[PDB]
This record gives sequence, C-alpha cells and structure tokens, in this order.
Amino acid sequence: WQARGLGTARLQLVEFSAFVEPPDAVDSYQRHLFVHISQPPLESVDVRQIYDKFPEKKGGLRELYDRGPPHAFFLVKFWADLNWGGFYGVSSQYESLEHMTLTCSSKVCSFGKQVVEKVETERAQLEDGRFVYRLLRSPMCEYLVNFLHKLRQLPERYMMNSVLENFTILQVVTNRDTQELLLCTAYVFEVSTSERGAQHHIYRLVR
Ligand SMILES: *C(#N)N1[C]C2=C([C]1)C([N]C1=[C][C]=[C][C]=C1C(F)(F)F)=[C][C]=[C]2
Repeated sequence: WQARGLGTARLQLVEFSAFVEPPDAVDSYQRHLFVHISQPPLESVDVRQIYDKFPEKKGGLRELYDRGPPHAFFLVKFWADLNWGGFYGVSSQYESLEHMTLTCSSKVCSFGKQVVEKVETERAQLEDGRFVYRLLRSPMCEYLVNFLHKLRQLPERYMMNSVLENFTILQVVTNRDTQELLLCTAYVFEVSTSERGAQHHIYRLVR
C-alpha cells in the first residue's frame, strides 16, 4: 500500500529523461542523458523539510499537499550528468488503467520561486487495455538549455552543487476534466562526477 516506485495505482511514470542529441546524430546517432528514470517500499522524506525549495502561494508544495492526495507526492534527487547547437529534449511517459486526459505542468524554481512553467496536455492511447500517455521529445525550454551551458562551465562541481541547491523543479500531473491531482513530483539536483553518469533516488513525501 506504500509505493514501490514513482506512481500511484492510478497513474505511474513509465519513463522520464532529459537529454541532448548532438547535430552529428543525423549520421551516427548518439544521445546524452542528463537525468533518466526508467521503470521494496521507497524511503520517505518529510515534506515540510522541502517547503523551502518551492513557492508557497499557490501551486506550491504546502497547498498541494494540504489538497492531496498525500500518496501522489514524491521527491526525486537527481545526480545530473553534465559532460558532453544540438537538440535538447525531454521525454516523459505515464501509464494508467483509467482513460483520462492529463495536464502536466512543470514549475522550474530558483531559491524557491517560480521562474519557468510548461503546461502540456496528453490524452491516452489504448494499448494492451493499459492506457499510455506519451509526451516524447518535447523541446527543452531555453531557460534550462541555457542554464545547463552556464552551469557546465563552472570550474568546480561544489560551485555547481552550490547553484543547484537553490534550483528545483515541481512537476504536477492532474486529470484535465476533473481537476484532481494524480501525481506530484519535486526534483532536487546535484551534479554527478564525470565518471558517474546520471542517477536518481526516489522518495515518498510524507507528512
Ligand atoms: C522546459 N520546457 N522544460 C520543461 C521541463 C523541463 C525543462 C525539465 N527539465 C529537467 C529535468 C531534470 C533534469 C534537468 C532538466 C533540465 F531540462 F535540464 F532542466 C523537466 C520537466 C519539464
């Protein structure tokens, strides 16, 4: 009844990735993954500790968690892989058993204040009775492409993790019709070393 992974019984993440394809992939294809989730109870982290890193007026982590449901709420810590005029992409995929029309907002936040939001819709495809929600190869919003290139040219990774300590993403998934929450995901970030590639730990947010 406790989650084993990033999802409810109602809506679950199949896959998420932010990536870059260099322009020479048109000949000899090759992708770089900044972060990547591909899909034993998860460890929990108290949500009140993480209020700092997200805004607190509306669509902030307090008021959504007050609004619930609590089991839809997750924290992901990413270790971003930051070594690599190509294409910059985000691909996300969810799965259900209801036929819903999803709305996915992504709040990019800085010192816990919203800087960019992207709000997409996806209706389901029926595949194996299981219903499938594909938001694939979405262009990365230019704030975060430019953030990456600024970030990557820092001379020390403690400077990078100093920056990313004040950098968060809140991703909010709702049924478009019923206006009810399905899955809300806070993201906190570090830079992994060069030898490491991308990695993640997934938590429940409890209160
Ligand atoms: C813009 N458009 N977006 C929407 C959106 C983005 C960027 C992310 N970005 C993300 C997630 C994890 C690690 C790195 C990044 C990025 F793109 F480099 F900032 C996630 C969700 C939605």
